[PDB]
Amino acid sequence: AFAGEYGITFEFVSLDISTEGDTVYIEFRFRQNFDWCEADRESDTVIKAGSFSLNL
Amino acid sequence: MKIKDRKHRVIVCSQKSDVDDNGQLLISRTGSINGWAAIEPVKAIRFSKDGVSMQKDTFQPTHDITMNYNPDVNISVSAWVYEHRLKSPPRWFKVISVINVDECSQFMRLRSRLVESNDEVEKPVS
Repeated sequence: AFAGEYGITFEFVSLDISTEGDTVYIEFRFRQNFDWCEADRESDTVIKAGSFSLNL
Repeated sequence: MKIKDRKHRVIVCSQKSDVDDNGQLLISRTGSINGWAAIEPVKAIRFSKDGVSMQKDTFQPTHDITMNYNPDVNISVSAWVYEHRLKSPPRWFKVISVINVDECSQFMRLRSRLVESNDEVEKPVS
C-alpha cells in the first residue's frame, strides 16, 4: 500500500523463526536499492561579454 | 543424607500428550509418587513477567532433588516433579537423567530444570 502511494519499494530476503521460553522471535530481513546524489551547489557567475581582438 | 534435610514435599508425575484439532499440543500430568524430598540449587534463573524460566540449551539442570531410592520404580524421560509450598507459589520441575547416591542403592537423586512458578500453575491430575 505505501509503495503504491508514494513510490518506494523493498526487496524481501528471508524469514526465520525461533522461540525462547515465553517469547517467540520472528525475524525478517529486507533490502533497499536507491541512487545517490550530491548536495545543491551554487554557480560562480554568468556570461555576457566578448573581446575577439582579432590580431593580424 | 540425614533425616532432617528433607524439608520439601513433592509429587512425582508422568506426562501424557496428544494433539488438539487446531494442531497445537496438549499436556496432562498424573501424580504417581508422594513423599518428602531435599532440594538444592545449582544454577541461576531468570524469570519472565510470569516466572516461566528463560534459557536456551534445555538439557542442563538447575536443581538437585533427592529422595528415598525405590527398586520398584522405573524413572524415565517422561517424568516431572511438582511442589506446593506454604506461601511461595507452586513450581514445576522437569526431570533430566537420574543417579543413585551410590550403588549402595539407598537414595535416588534427580537432576531437574525449573520451569514455572506462579499462581496460575495447573495442579497435578489426581
